[PDB]
Amino acid sequence: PVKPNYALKFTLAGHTKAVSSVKFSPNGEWLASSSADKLIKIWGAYDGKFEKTISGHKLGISDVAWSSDSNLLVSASDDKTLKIWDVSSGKCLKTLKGHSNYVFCCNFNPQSNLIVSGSFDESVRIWDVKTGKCLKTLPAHSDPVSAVHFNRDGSLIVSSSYDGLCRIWDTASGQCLKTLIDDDNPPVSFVKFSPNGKYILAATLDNTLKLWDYSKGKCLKTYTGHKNEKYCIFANFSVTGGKWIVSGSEDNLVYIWNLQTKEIVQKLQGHTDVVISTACHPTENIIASAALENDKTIKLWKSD
Amino acid sequence: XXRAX
Repeated sequence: PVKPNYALKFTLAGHTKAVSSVKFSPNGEWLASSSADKLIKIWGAYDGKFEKTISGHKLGISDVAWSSDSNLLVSASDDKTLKIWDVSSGKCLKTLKGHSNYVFCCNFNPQSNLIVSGSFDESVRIWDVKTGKCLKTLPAHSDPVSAVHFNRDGSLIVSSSYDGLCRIWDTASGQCLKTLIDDDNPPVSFVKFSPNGKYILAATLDNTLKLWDYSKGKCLKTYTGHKNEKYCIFANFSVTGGKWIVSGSEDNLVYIWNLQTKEIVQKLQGHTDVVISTACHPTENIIASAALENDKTIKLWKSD
Repeated sequence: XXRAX
């Protein structure tokens, strides 16, 4: 697997505004999609076949996440709330009020038994699913928090923020373990826990992508070549046909580096506006991509 | 959406 061959297959249109995030179902049969038009749209993760449209938020949504069992979604919207939905209907289960500003990111733990959320009020909050009550609030950073992700077991959350900081928090404790200053305080647009859980993948607004051994505080691989310095663009770990890195870019293309050699390996052209978010289908080697206001569409790409 | 900027 030296080089992949992701060719465009379908083009998915339905969102009346810019698309904020697209995330793949655990079982892989579905593909959720958050937009700036206060809506969510469910699609067939293999054929396109637009199925459901979930509504309820008063303002637009910046992020959605799936539950391990593949039938609940939580949406981080700009009306200071998060909402938990079942996809087996479209009905809003519980609304998680608590935040003071825009809610930016959200994620489910592996056990799907609690929510972790970040917002513009510089605080991360942990929430229980059934009792839509904020289990605890962490004074995360002193700027809006970009991304927030649970590790593979569920005992660690990683948060990043605009104050150039990346924090590792134990969950059922709230105490912060480490923080990655290590440089020139560049705004961290995004961070994700790596698959096997021993690393984090951090994005900073200076057109770089770094993979950290946050344990040692070392950086191990550095992926550049794209444009990223205004929007907090999602990144992915494609681990089905060869081990790569996928991320959007402000030049309207999807950049893919070989995880092991910092090497650009393929760039996918198709979008008219910025590519804000991607996602790699679990089993099948398909990458989805969504763009902003002058594009507002989704694309599936199959290959390996 | 703040993400869509």
